[PDB]
Amino acid sequence: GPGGSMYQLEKEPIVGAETFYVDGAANRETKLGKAGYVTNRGRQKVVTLTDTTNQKTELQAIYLALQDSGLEVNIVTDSQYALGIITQWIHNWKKRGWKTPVKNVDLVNQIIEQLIKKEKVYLAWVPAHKGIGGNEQVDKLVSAGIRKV
Ligand SMILES: O=C(Sc1nnc(/C=C/c2ccccc2)o1)c1ccc([N+](=O)[O-])s1
Ligand SMILES: [Mn+2]
Ligand SMILES: [Mn+2]
Ligand SMILES: [Zn+2]
Ligand SMILES: [Zn+2]
Ligand SMILES: [Zn+2]
Repeated sequence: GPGGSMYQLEKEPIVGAETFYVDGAANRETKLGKAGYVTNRGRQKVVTLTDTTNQKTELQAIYLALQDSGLEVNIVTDSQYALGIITQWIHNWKKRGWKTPVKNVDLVNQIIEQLIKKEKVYLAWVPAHKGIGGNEQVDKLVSAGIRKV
């Protein structure tokens, strides 16, 4: 939010703003993964990761979307975990009686650091699904060589 402040996440998509369909995939046997995005302005990025989990790769993809976007961004994720953990970090901003998540604290903090630098962010969850659209596109990119699609 404007100034280095809480500001809640947006209730609906930011009209006009670029949309990042994010995704991560990891294989538990090897802890290898990929995180990345595709956008409706034709951008795309995929990064490979090691020592990672499916939850970490989903957060990493959101981090990449925030690093690579302007002041207003729509992010569509299929990780309800990623949505929930970020959302309550914001909803419970500061406040004693809030207590820190035990896992992925480092990388959620990095996401919070990015989020604070934005004007407006909309984060939405969709179920993973089949088709030709954005979530399916990025799903294929990060799943290649990580898990059977
Ligand atoms: O990454 C995954 S499996 C993975 N990794 N973290 C999670 C889930 C976190 C979570 C939290 C609450 C409810 C459900 C899930 O699930 C994808 C499967 C299909 C994908 N796809 O079409 O993109 S992504
Ligand atoms: Mn996913
Ligand atoms: Mn996927
Ligand atoms: Zn390693
Ligand atoms: Zn603006
Ligand atoms: Zn940092």
